[PDB]
Amino acid sequence: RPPPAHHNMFSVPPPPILGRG
Amino acid sequence: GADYSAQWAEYYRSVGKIEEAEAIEKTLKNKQN
Repeated sequence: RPPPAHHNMFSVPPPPILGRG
Repeated sequence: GADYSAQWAEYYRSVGKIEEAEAIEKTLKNKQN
């Protein structure tokens, strides 16, 4: 029921981290 | 078909949007081929 409301921004941006062990 | 929200959420879970990272996990459900 709750009608969403926001912009779009989530395709495939380059990754920030990469763990470590 | 795109189960990346896991490793993708791991980012938002420590890149500045954990709460939003929980939203990514929702993409994991993506099982519509």
